[PDB]
Parts: sequence; C-alpha cells; structure tokens
Amino acid sequence: TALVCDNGSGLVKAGFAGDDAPRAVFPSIVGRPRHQGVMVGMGQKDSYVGDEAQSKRGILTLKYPIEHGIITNWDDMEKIWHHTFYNELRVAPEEHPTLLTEAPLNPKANREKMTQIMFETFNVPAMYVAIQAVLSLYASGRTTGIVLDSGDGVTHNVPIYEGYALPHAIMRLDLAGRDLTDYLMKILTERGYSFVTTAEREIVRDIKEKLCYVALDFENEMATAASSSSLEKSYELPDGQVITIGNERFRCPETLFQPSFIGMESAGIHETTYNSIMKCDIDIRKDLYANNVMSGGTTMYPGIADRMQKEITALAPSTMKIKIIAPPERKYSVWIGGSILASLSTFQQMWITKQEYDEAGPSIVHRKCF
Amino acid sequence: MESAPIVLDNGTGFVKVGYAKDNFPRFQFPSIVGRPILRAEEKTGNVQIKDVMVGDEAEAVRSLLQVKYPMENGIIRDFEEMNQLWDYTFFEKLKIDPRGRKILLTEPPMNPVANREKMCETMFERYGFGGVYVAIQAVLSLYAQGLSSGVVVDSGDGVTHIVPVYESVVLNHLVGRLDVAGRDATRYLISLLLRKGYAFNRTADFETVREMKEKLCYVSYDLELDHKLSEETTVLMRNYTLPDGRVIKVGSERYECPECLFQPHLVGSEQPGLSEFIFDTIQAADVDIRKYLYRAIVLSGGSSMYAGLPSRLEKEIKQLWFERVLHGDPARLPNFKVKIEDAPRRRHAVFIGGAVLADIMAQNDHMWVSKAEWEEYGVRALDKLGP
Amino acid sequence: PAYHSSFLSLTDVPTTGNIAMLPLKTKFRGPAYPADESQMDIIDECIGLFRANCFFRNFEIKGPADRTLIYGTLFISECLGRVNGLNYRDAERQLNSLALENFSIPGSGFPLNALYAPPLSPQDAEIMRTYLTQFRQELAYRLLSHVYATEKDHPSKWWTCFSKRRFMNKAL
Amino acid sequence: ATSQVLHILPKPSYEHAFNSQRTEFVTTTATNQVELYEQDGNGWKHARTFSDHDKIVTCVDWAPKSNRIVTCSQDRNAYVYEKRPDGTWKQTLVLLRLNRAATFVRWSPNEDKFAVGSGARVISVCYFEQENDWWVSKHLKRPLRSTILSLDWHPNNVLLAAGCADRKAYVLSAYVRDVDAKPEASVWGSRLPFNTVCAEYPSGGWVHAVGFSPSGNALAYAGHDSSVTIAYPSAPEQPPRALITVKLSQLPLRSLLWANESAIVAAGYNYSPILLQGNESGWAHTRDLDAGTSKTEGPVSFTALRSTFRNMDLKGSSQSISSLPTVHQNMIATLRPYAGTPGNITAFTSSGTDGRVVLWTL
Amino acid sequence: TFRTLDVDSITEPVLTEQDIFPIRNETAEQVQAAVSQLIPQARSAIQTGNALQGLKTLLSYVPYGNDVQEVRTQYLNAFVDVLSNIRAADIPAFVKECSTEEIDNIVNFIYRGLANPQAYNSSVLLNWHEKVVEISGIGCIVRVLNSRPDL
Amino acid sequence: MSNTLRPYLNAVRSTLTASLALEEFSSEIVERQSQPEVEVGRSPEILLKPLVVSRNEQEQCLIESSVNSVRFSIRIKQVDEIERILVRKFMQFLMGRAESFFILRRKPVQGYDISFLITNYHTEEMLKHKLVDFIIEFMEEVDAEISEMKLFLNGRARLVAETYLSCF
Ligand SMILES: Nc1ncnc2c1ncn2[C@@H]1O[C@H](COP(=O)(O)OP(=O)(O)OP(=O)(O)O)[C@@H](O)[C@H]1O
Ligand SMILES: Nc1ncnc2c1ncn2[C@@H]1O[C@H](COP(=O)(O)OP(=O)(O)O)[C@@H](O)[C@H]1O
Ligand code: BEF
Ligand SMILES: [Mg+2]
Ligand SMILES: [Mg+2]
Repeated sequence: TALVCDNGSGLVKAGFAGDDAPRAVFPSIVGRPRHQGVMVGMGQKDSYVGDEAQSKRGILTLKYPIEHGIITNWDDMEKIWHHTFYNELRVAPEEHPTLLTEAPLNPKANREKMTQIMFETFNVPAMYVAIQAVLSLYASGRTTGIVLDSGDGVTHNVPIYEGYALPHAIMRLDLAGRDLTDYLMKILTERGYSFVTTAEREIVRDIKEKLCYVALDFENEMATAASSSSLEKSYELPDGQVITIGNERFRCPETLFQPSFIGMESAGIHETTYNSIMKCDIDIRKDLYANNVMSGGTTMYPGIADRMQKEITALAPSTMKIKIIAPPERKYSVWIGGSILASLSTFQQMWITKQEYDEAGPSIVHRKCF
Repeated sequence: MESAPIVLDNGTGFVKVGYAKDNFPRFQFPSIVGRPILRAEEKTGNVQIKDVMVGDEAEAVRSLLQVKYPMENGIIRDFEEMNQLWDYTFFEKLKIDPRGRKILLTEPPMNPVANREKMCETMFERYGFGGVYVAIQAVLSLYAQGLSSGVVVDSGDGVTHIVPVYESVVLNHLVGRLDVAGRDATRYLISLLLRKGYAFNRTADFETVREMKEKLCYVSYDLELDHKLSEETTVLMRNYTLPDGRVIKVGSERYECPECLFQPHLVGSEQPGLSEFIFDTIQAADVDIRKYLYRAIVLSGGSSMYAGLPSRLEKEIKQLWFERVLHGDPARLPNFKVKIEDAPRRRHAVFIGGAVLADIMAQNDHMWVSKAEWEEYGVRALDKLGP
Repeated sequence: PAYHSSFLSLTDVPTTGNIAMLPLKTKFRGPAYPADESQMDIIDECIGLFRANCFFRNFEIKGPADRTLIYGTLFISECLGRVNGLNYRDAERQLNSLALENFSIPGSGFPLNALYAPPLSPQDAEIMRTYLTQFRQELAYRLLSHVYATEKDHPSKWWTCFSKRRFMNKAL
Repeated sequence: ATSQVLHILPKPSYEHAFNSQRTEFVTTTATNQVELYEQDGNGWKHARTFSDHDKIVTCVDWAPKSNRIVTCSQDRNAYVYEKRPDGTWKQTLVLLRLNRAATFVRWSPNEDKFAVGSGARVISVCYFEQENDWWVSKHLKRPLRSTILSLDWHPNNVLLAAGCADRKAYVLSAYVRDVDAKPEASVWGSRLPFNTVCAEYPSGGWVHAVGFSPSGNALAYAGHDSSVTIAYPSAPEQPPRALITVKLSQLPLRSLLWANESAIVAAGYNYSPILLQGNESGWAHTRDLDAGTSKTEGPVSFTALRSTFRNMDLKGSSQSISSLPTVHQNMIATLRPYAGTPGNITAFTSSGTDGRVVLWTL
Repeated sequence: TFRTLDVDSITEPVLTEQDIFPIRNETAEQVQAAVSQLIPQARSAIQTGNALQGLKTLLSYVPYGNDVQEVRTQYLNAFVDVLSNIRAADIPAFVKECSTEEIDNIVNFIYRGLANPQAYNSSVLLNWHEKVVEISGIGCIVRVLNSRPDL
Repeated sequence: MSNTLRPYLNAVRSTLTASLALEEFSSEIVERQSQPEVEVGRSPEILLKPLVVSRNEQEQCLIESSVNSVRFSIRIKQVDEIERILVRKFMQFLMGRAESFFILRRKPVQGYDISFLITNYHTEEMLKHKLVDFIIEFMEEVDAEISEMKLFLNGRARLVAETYLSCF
C-alpha cells in the first residue's frame, strides 16, 4: 500500500491507494488562539489543525497555509501533514510511499519544498507528485477528455488525447471556492448581515455549500428572484438567529461564468474550457468536446453541469455533440484517481525513491514527476 | 497427571516431556529462553512480556524477545538459562511438585562428563528429584521400534549420532558423533539465503528459518537431477511468507541446505556425512554381525525427517558397498540387502523409547541413582549408569 | 551495543510496577530518596547517555533501572521536541508545564505497555505517579542546564537537533 | 439436470465428502490442511482445519453410518478422525507401512475397514482391532505394477476394484478374516481369499476411475485415453460376457458414478459431467449434464475503474478475460453420490481443481 | 567418487513398454508380407484416380513394432502419398464416415508424417489435421498421446 | 501475424490443449517428493508419447507430456545469420526472465530455440486456456518481433554511416 495525500487548498483529502474513497477529509486550516488564556491547565494547545480547529473557531484566527494551490506558509503546512499522517490516518509515514498532487503551472520551488519536506521531515520511503487534472481523468474511467478541476483556490483545464497531454493548451485560472466565499461575504453585506472574521468566513462557506446553486439563465433568474418568493430561503446560525437570502444564492456561483463580478479580467469557466479545446490540434477537438470532465468541490453546485453544457454548446459549432461528465463523487475525483494510479503495477517503477533523492537532491522531482 | 516416572528429552532444539507409558510426548516446545528487548519493530498491548520468557511463551512472542539457546551440540552452554527451562517444564507445563519424584533424562553418546554431573546435581539440588536415570539418546530410540539389533542413527537439532546394537548388546567402541545436525543445516540455510540478499541475523529470526527449513527443504535423491531442475527450470522455486508478512523466494536452497548432512564440507566440517558415516561404522563391526546391521538401519530424531532422506540414504549405502566392497563389479549388488527403518513417529523416537524404558524400570528402585545416594557419594553416584 | 544504566548493578532499590525508584538529587516534592550531591544519580546518567542511546535501534532491558532509564530517554525527546526557539526563561516554564500535565502511567495510553508491569494495587499507581512527576520535573530542569549551557536565549543546536530522533522509534 | 454451486473454495479441491446429514463437508485443499465446512443458512462456513499431515493431502473420505473421516497424504500416513462428545475431532495415526505416497482412500460399505491406494505398487486395506485399539494394514500387492489412481468397493464388503497407471483395472478380493462375514458366491467368484484376482481388465490409457454397478454384476472404468469401458464378468477363469468400450470425443474422464443399473455419469478434464446409458448389449454417451455444452449502460463501480486500468497495465487491454461456458473453470477432480436410494442416484456432487463444490440433480 | 555410480538400474529393474502395451503376436516377416501386399493397392488407387478408396484400403491394416522400421517407413510413405492425392473438398465426406478406430489410425500417422518434414510435405498433413480434429473432436488427439510408442 | 501460420498453430493449439491434462503426482522412485515426471523420465508408464508438430525443416514444435507435467520446445524461423544471432540472444532475455513467466525453462532442450515446462501447479493456479493462448500468441508474434529488430539494426547501421561520412 501507498498513501494518497491530495493536500488541496481548502480540504486535505487523504487515505490509502486502492481504498474506495478518502478516509481523512478535513479543512486545510491551522488555527491559533487570539484571546487571554486565563484558566491554567485545561488541556490548552498553542495551535489546532483541521476539524480540531474548525470546531474551536470562535476563539481562533483560522488561516490556510496554502493559497491558490501554492504553499504560502511551510511551518503550518508541515503541521497539516503531521496531523494527516499521525492523527488522522494514524500511520508512520516512514513506512509508506506518498502520492502527492499539485495543480499545473505552479512555481518550481513549491514542488521542490514539497518533496524535500516529505523526504527530510516525514522521512517517507518513496514519493510522487501527480498533476491534479491528470488524476481526475483516471477517476472518470477515460484516457481522453478535458478535465475542468476546480477546488477552493484554483480552477484549471488539462486536455488529454490517447493519454498524451497537450501542455501548450493547459489553462489555469486563480478563481475557485474561496473567491466565491469572499464574494458571498461582499454580497451578504448588502442584505443586512455582516461577516468579517476568519471564523465567520467558515459560516458563509457553510451557507455557500448548501443554499447556493447555478442558474441555467442568469438574466431571467435575476428577474424571477426580483418578483417572487420561491427563490428565497433561510439558514440558522450558530447564534440561533436566521439568515434569509434570495438572488445572492445564484449571483455567488455566477462569478465562475462571469469573473468580472470580483474585478477579474478573464474568460469564465465555460469560455476557458473552449479556449483550451480550441488550442488543441484540429483532429482531437471532437473527442475533447464529447468528454469534458467536471472535478473538485467548486463543481458541486446544483445545475452547473446543465449550465456548463448550455454555455459550451453556444461557443462550440452546432454540428457536433457536447457532453459534460459530472459524477456524484466528483467531490473527491482527484483523490479517487490518485488511488487508482498509486495501485497500477507500472506506477511502482515511477516513484522518486529515498536513495535516489539522497543522491540526486530535491531537483529530482523536475526530471521524474513530469 | 501420573504417579509413574516422569521422562524428559531435553533436546538441543526441543524439550519433550511426559511420563512412563506415554505413546507420544505430553508436551514439547522449543528449548529457548528469551529476555525483553525493543528493536524498531511492532509493540502491542495484546501480550505482557515478563523478565524471563521461555518455551512456547517465547516462541509465540519472539518479535519482542532476545531469544537464546541453553544448548548447543547436545551440551548445556549456560545453566542459568537451562534452570529457566526446567522451572517452566516442571512448574508450568507439567504443573508438578518434583520432591521425591523419579525422572529419566537423556544425553548423546560422547558428551563431557561435567555435563551429566551438573545436570544430575541440578535434578537433586534445585528440584529435589528422588531418583534419576540418564540414557544414551539413540539406545532409547531402539525401545520405540520394539527392537534389539540393527544400527540406530539419531539426528536432532544439535547432534547426529549412531549406536550399533546386536542381540541387545550395545557396541560402545563403535558409537559415534557427527557434529552436524538440524541447527548446522539452519545456520547454513541463513548463509545460502544471504547470497540472495535476505538477512536473518537477529536472534529471533533463527526460529523463522527453522520453520522455513522444516516446511520447504528436501534431500535430493540424485544431485545431477536436482542441479538440472535447479539450473535449467523454474520448477523448484517456492514462495515462503515470514511472520513479518515479507515474502522470500527459495529455490536451489531447498535441496542444497539439507545436503550438508550428506556432505559436511559445505558447513566447514571435515567429517564424513550420514551415508559414509553409517557405512564406516557398520563396516567397522565384526564379520558375523554386519548383515544384521545393514538389514536394520533405524532412523530417528527430527533432522531425519527431510523428504527423500530414507531413499537417499538407502541408495547412497548400496552405491557405497558397490564402490568399497565390490570395486564396481555389478554381479553381487542384488545380494546386498540393506533396509532403512523410517517409521512415521521417528522424530519422537527418543522420547517414545524413554517412555517405554521408564516403564521397564519404574519399580526397580535400585536401578535409578537415588537422592540419598547422590548426597553421600556426589558425582561418583553416577558410575551406576554403565561404561 | 547501546549503553545500559549503571544502576542495573544496584540491588534492594525500591520499586513501583517494575520501575526502580532510584535515588535522586532535586528540589521538587515527591517520594524519591535523596542522592549524594557529589554523585551521578540516574538523571545525570540519563542526560549523559541520551544523545548516544537514541541512535541505536536494538536495546535489551536488564531490569528495573533500565525501565527507568528508558522512560527518562523517551521524556528527554519530548522536552527537545518542546524547546525549539524558546528563551531559557520561557523554556523552564513550558517544560515544567510539560512535566506536570496529566500523563498515562504504565498499565494505563502508554506506548511500551507490553514491557512495563502495571501498578500492583490502586495505591501503587499513586506512588508511581508521584515518583514519575518528580522524576520528569527534575529531568526537565536538569536537561535545560545543558541545552542552555553557553547562551541563555537560544537552545544550543547540538542539543536541539535530537528533537527529530526517537529512542528505538518509540515516543510517549 | 440442474447445477447449483454450493461453495467456492480458495484453493484446488481434489476430494471432498459430505456427512450423512449433508449438513457439513470435509475437503482437501492442495496443502497439508483439510478444511471442514458447515451450513450457514443457504451458505457454507469454514468450521475447522485438520492439519496432522506432514505433506500435501491427496484424498479424504467420510463414513456414512459410523461418522468417521479418513485422510491420505504424500507423507505416506493416514489419519482417522472420530467425533469426541465435546464436539471436536480425535485424530488417530494409521500405520499404513507404505514405502511411497498414499494417493486415494475409501471406506468399505460396512465401514469396518478402509482401503488406501499408493505409489508404492500396493494397496493398504486397513481394519481396527478392539483387542489392541490399533488400526492394522494388509497389503494387496501381487498383480499391481504401478501407482494406484482410484479405488471402489463392491456393495458386498469383500471385492475391491483398483485403477492402476499400468493401463489396467484390477478386481481384487480384500476379504479380511475376523472382520468380514463370508462372501456370497457371485459373478466375480466364490473361492475368494485375500488378494485373489477376479480380473486384470485392459485400457488404452491410465485408469483414472472405477466403480461397480449398484447390483455389483458389472464394473465400469475410465481411461486417460478419453474412453469409458463397462466390463460384464461371467465366472472365474472365464472371459467376460461383454467388454463395451465407448470412446468420447472430449478430454479425459477423471471420475465416474453409476446413476442406476443402466446409466453412468462421468466427469473430468472436459470440465463437465456427461451421462452414458446402456446395458450388456451396448452403451453410448447420451447427454451432457451442463447446459454449457451448448456454449451459452449505467453507473460504473470504483473496482471497475481500478480493474480496467490494472487490466490495461498488467494485461493487453481493458477487456475482461472470459469465463468458460461450463460451471467448472478447471478439471473436475471427483464425482460423488448425494441423494436418492442406493442404486438410483437422483443427485450427485463434484469438486474441482478450480475450488467449486457443485450439486447436480439429474 | 561414489555419489555418481547408479545402482537403481542394476538392483530395481524398471518396467518396459511391452509390460504396459501387449507385445505384437504377428512375426516380423508375417507383417512385412501383410504390408507389402497392401502398398500396391494404395499405389494403384492413385494411378486410377480413386485415391480415397486407396486410403480406405491402406488404413485396413497398420504395422507396429521396434522390429519393423524398414516397413513402417514404407507404410508411412504410401500414407503421406495417398493424403497428398485426395482433394481438400472430399476430406469432410471421408472423415465423417470413418470409424473412431480408423480416425485414430489417420491422426496417429499424420503425427508421424509431421515428425519428418525433410521427407514429407507438412502443408497437406496440417490441412488433414485441422479437418480430422474439427469433425471428430479433440479426444482423437488424446488417443494419439496415449497410443502405443512403437506405432 | 497469422494467415501463413494458421494451419500450423491450429495443429499446435489442438495438440497442446489435448496434452495439458495434468494432475498431482507423488514420485514413485523417491518418497515424500513430487517431481515433474516429463523432465526426470525415470518411470516410463506415466510418460505419454512425444509428438512433433511441424511446418517446415526449420519451424517445429516438440510436445512431451506426463501425468503431472508437459514440456514444449520450439524451433523458430532463422533464415540468415542476422536472425540466428537476433533469435539466439532474444531467447536468452526471454528465458533470463523465467522466474516471472512461470511456465518457461531457463535452458532449451538440445537443438531447440526456446522451451516451456507447464507443470501441474501452473494448471491449478493459472488459467490453462490462457497458457495455450500465450504459447500460440508468442509463436505468431516472435517472427514479427525479430524481423523488426533487423530493421532497427539497419537503421543504426545508417545512423553511424551518415554521422561518420558527413564530417569530411
Ligand atoms: N520435517 C522436518 N524437516 C526438516 N527438519 C525437521 C523436520 N522435523 C523436524 N526437523 C528438525 O529437527 C530438529 C528438532 O529435532 P529433535 O527434537 O529430534 O532435536 P533435539 O532432540 O532437540 O536435538 P538433539 O537430539 O540434538 O539434542 C530441528 O532442527 C527441526 O527443524
Ligand atoms: N456542495 C457544494 N456546493 C458548493 N461548493 C462546494 C460544495 N462542496 C464543496 N464545495 C466547495 O469546494 C471547495 C473544496 O473543494 P476541493 O475540491 O476539496 O478543493 P481543494 O482540492 O482545493 O481543497 C470549498 O470551497 C467548498 O466550499
Ligand atoms: F487547491 Be484546491 F484544488 F483549489
Ligand atoms: Mg483541489
Ligand atoms: Mg534428540
């Protein structure tokens, strides 16, 4: 067995290769206390990690060590990996290879320090660093398609044909569920309700995860919510009081299809997918159009597969069929795909091994993992 | 349990224990003692390690133990550890009060006299047995067969030894040790496996290669045939799973390991192996009795159990009378009747024979060395026990 | 061969579970009998041996003085795990808090529960806790005089780097 | 005819026996263990292992009325296992006195003695003595020239058929005095002391299987040349009334069973039971009991995702390796009565080298 | 040294193929006459074009034994010559009408023709092998594996 | 490839599937040992007659069989000395891996290029219809594998010729 540790920017998703689904899913958060620690003894800790922080958050400054899929704070990222292996999986990491992941078009130094900490702190016996939108394509049961992965921090497209990636046609967009959370705070502020702190940012994430949905036709949905009760509904806070919301429920997800709302100049996710298909060689485009693959938690909004199929069918030539593949387990497909990969018998030849790291130094990942 | 004499084959690799008239050992366990150790290995609350752990208690838990052997070559190397086997044997396997009991012990045919003395002293002065007898291990294996002639060869964990017998007379000038047995084949199996890169040099791994040898090894009947299967073919290869869960592939080491009983030079001994040792022993007996020895060679002891050993040994004596008595003339070979006795029970024949002998002499109280006789003559009380 | 305790040669020393309540030089309150102030008690031995004994990976235990030395050798690794980046004035207080916080005794959560005898009675558990808290308070205080030897505001790296090292791959 | 798959064993199952209550069965895995399986509602569960043999177990059998199991192995031992009142099994070593492996064992119909075939050119007929509490072996050895591949007893306790690798099927008297009543004067003979020979019938290939008719008045046996032969004896020293050989178009039979006085099921390397029918005028292959003789989208599971990639990686391509059309996927090693009155088998069972244990109803 | 001196060959005499298969009753000159009368019937059946009646008559007797290679080879020469002179579309009409005894004589000798390609054309024997096994089933090869070694 | 080998490989497939009717068998000459009896040959009554299947004087199979073992040995096409070297070496890689192709010998029988030993244990623990499919799919493809290697040898003979000759 080998660990598969998809340290995403919003959730760590971890477990064992060939296991059905990730067994350690928790916030990619380190919390530190912000108040007068008056009661002596009491089992107090200098910092808290994951669900241990999320449940204590009313006294903590929660901060994610990872932003837009790039590690910003290594002293806390080691704290998350240590929590993953010793507290959440309860293994010794020196006994198991780890398949890690990262998004494409990351800094070189991210990939180096992430191999160095696995070999020099966690003492791991072998490791590998897969591209997240390649893994999501194993989890679809395919060898050609265009994975749209979108998580908490990054959205990216990787077009693949016959198992060859077309790396010139990879699109990264630094917009995903954390920007939709920050935008939901900016529009909730307009109805009556103020959310400000790093802990209140989790309450509005827990709104976004169950009140929001994607409108199939935003400009007509906007007129319908401005003229009826049916689109409005309510959520009950930790403080027992009720929050009622309406056109905020679909204006939030719409930022993915209209990044101009949060001040970005870019294509939306629909036109970013088409700009990746139209960068590919002309003979493969039909087999990409019939195999768009949704992945990552930001693709979980009710109606996003219907909307994505509508917007791509308007951009694509009407002569040919579009399919969006969106399984119900697309919430974890990058982990699911790493759990396939780390169990394929040729894969056991591809690991960076401890001995090979010791001899080659941390630059070995650049001449073995892609 | 029983009121009759207790009997104890304190072998080099296994203790076997029970009473007179037992048809099979009442208990048997590795003759091992262990002390607690920690070793960059798994630990568990499933078991509690006491300061001295022995027999089955150690062998079932040996990942946690510094395993040590009180015996080598059939002699006690460390009496402080043999005391910790004998305490266990009497007080928590048999569950006995030894005060005034009579016990039959065993030892091989050419031991240091200081070993029998300190073994009897311990029986009279730790435990306080009321009577002791010590029998030569291979003459016991002849009572198991219900037999009174024919050369008996015993191969154990520690020593291989031979005792010619004719018409109930024991030929003390012809008894012999080959200092190669089931442990030298095990140290050799570790040394063959080290050529493949598998290392077994922890003290607790020795019982794992004993279990591996005991499971997978066989004696080649025709060396150029097994060297053909070994070098030309995959058919010998076998996968063994260690208690660690590691799997190790073993191949020529299946026949090439127990071959050291037939070729002691593979383990650095200059002595002749079983076939040539039994032949040079029978062929040293007087002209009138040699027929009655070849007509009844008796195998005994656990290291006689290798698959093919009875057939290899019979062939390799027909093959050797042919070289050394017929000078390669085929005309007389069919007249040479050699027979090997290789009964199903033979691993335990020393115990099963001891349990027969301890019935034959249970009531004859002068036949044993009594505690009352030990405490007046000391070591000279053991001169009762034959030449 | 790793380095065993000198005190395994000592006899008729008091015992709890099968820890040895060895003579101790200290100011802390508890049941340990006073040592000679001029002699190496088990804590000067345990601190002297720790930096060598945590590199070995195979350690046979001779008796209750080694079961005591192992608990000390494991608790030094907890202290060096704590101490990184502290001023001595903070380290004293943090490592006394570590020494005094509620811990599992052998026979209760304890890692080496296979090798240490549980307390003989409900009363033996208290004499064990009041010993091990006195032992590990003194062990923390003594260790800090070594790790902050030459400079008082930065733990000497020659002591702090064993914070990743882990006696026989066990920890508390 | 219908097939029901009772259990899938993890290892090859050369032999099995169901107890007389059909509630539990013993079977020989291809190691020194013997498994015991019990009912679990409609399923079967592993109850215990026997493990008293040194080397691979070769055959096993379970006495109907007296409830004792008997076992053979390449270690040259046999054990008889008998139920203690507390619910566990008392092992007992039988001194077979064999120079080479034990291959194949059967309890006699009165269950007072059992016969063991060997590679040693001999058959050890074993019986028990209340005078000694021993099991003691008599060696049939005069005509046997090679390994004994199978045995079957006549429905009277005396006569033993044996199939031997010297391409012949023997009929021997196994009368042992002070166990058997006198044998009745019958088609095979009347002057009938131990090891007297009633036939040395020929075959084209090794005789894998033998069995007497339910009336005892004919013998059937089966060759590695893929033929079944039925021998109809006349009297001692006299040629048979008929020696009908039917040659199959299939791979060899390994096991054989008279369904009634006029029909036989046979099975082996063809992966399927077949039915033969006839009488002393002639015999023919008449049916295959397996419908496999005729050679007869939604969501996708994680284990189908993982296995379609492991198939592309380990094998040529994603596509699954197909089943055989037969119920068994490997040679069917043994074929045994299950239900109906003696001499009208209504159902039988088989166990395979694939580890299937299967119930067949006619 | 002694380890290599075989004794089993001189103290435990093994079985012989004539213990396992019954020895031929007909004498060497009695079969050499019986074959030498049939080969001219087979050679004649080719010369009159009725080659299929050539095979039916040639296959009515078979020579076997370690004493008769100099006429087993002549019988095989005539058999391979007759097989090379039957039209491939007539084969399924011949094979379906052969007894299981005649089929087991055909396929037994095609495996003797396939053993000597430097004297026999394999291409026509492999064609007969496909057709005889497809029509009469796999057991007809198993009866060759099991057959007498001096056939 | 197939269409020229089709008559031959249907004869080999049919012989080899009729030959693979194996069984457990403890040896008659040695006690408590099983041995692959086709490979030892010491007891003759449990050997079956050795059958040759053959397209040509060059291309042949020898099939030897016994109650618990089949040995199968092949000569493949070698029509020039480049195919003699390329075949002789390619088979030494293919037999050098015999511990992982479980049915291979580590040496051929004398006068054969490669040889297989399918023992009883393989027909109990591997799919025996996929064993003959591997033997046959090897005999179809090996002529295409070797002919392709003599193209790559010509391709390098050009690489070194152009690279030497173009720097005058
Ligand atoms: N089937 C077997 N195959 C191989 N070795 C065996 C077998 N059975 C037992 N042995 C070996 O026999 C030895 C134990 O036999 P035994 O009890 O007769 O020795 P012992 O009496 O303790 O030794 P000794 O007589 O020299 O003091 C061990 O080495 C064991 O591995
Ligand atoms: N049901 C949902 N509806 C909308 N957003 C969701 C839903 N489930 C998860 N998310 C969002 O998905 C993000 C986490 O997705 P994930 O794929 O695990 O990201 P990452 O890999 O970067 O950690 C968070 O912003 C979370 O709120
Ligand atoms: F880091 Be997550 F994939 F946005
Ligand atoms: Mg992600
Ligand atoms: Mg002994």
